[PDB]
Amino acid sequence: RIVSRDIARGYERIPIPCVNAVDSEPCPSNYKYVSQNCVTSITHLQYCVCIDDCSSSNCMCGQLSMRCWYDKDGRLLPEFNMAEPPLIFECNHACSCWRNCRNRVVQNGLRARLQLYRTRDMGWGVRSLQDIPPGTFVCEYVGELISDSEADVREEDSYLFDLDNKDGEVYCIDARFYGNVSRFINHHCEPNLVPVRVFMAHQDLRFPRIAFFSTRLIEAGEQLGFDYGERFWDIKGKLFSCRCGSPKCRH
Ligand SMILES: COc1cc2nc(NCCCN(C)C)nc(NC3CCN(Cc4ccccc4)CC3)c2cc1OC
Ligand SMILES: Nc1ncnc2c1ncn2[C@@H]1O[C@H](CSCC[C@H](N)C(=O)O)[C@@H](O)[C@H]1O
Ligand SMILES: [Zn+2]
Ligand SMILES: [Zn+2]
Ligand SMILES: [Zn+2]
Ligand SMILES: [Zn+2]
Ligand SMILES: [Zn+2]
Repeated sequence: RIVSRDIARGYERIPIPCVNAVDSEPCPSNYKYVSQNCVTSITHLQYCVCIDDCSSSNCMCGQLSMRCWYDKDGRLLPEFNMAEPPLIFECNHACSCWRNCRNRVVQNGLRARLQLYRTRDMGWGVRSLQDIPPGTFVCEYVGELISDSEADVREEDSYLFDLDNKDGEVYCIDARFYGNVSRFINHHCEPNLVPVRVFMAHQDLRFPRIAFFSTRLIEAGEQLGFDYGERFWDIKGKLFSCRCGSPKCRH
């Protein structure tokens, strides 16, 4: 029937339609679509000095990533260990390389043709309208960046992605009132998307960015999903059962 032409309202390089042929509930509007994080609650050094397309072994940023994992087409190398994702550091404005060097994928926005859609049982969900090759940057988990003690007083918490730093202090990315398409991605015990911490510029290790990548071929039409984790299923895991229906589910 078609609900909305673009839930992003123009904030994405390509629109993101909403379709509901499951019931009569209208597309959501009780939140605000942002494409970049909203921050509610030293030295900017960490650059490279390349003169190439950052395709060499002398790229500091690439080295800070262990190695530049992006191939000529912005995808991860088969070498990438989707099991335990390495922190990725991309080129910024402190670097000497041009705005279009190999080491720049997440900073170039969304490229996938996505679409919000009503699920028969999970409420709202996200899916691809085109084949997405594995190890492809899909979308970032944008939202309001709140503190540890700020989330401790927010009733709704079904849109909280933690940013755990083993240094006592923890932060979160709240997507309830503000966020992007990622706030609709459902949980799956056998995830096709994997969160990868990424650093661009003006952020310390406490505040990385969450960039989702495809962990295998996500065939056109498939429903996107990532592993919410221990944290979530501990507080919600007792309000409902995991309606994933996957032959290996665990909640
Ligand atoms: C990874 O997905 C979740 C992450 C969460 N992270 C925090 N971080 C803050 C914890 C405490 N401070 C120190 C940060 N709190 C949560 N729930 C909170 C549990 C306590 N409630 C108390 C409360 C409930 C209702 C009304 C008023 C207060 C607020 C939400 C979370 C719930 C999640 O799944 C849902
Ligand atoms: N695999 C899964 N099984 C059961 N519920 C899920 C789920 N993935 C997501 N959800 C549901 O969605 C919330 C996560 S936020 C994702 C948005 C949600 N489906 C919506 O329609 O607003 C949780 O509160 C949970 O009830
Ligand atoms: Zn600067
Ligand atoms: Zn470089
Ligand atoms: Zn660089
Ligand atoms: Zn570069
Ligand atoms: Zn499951």
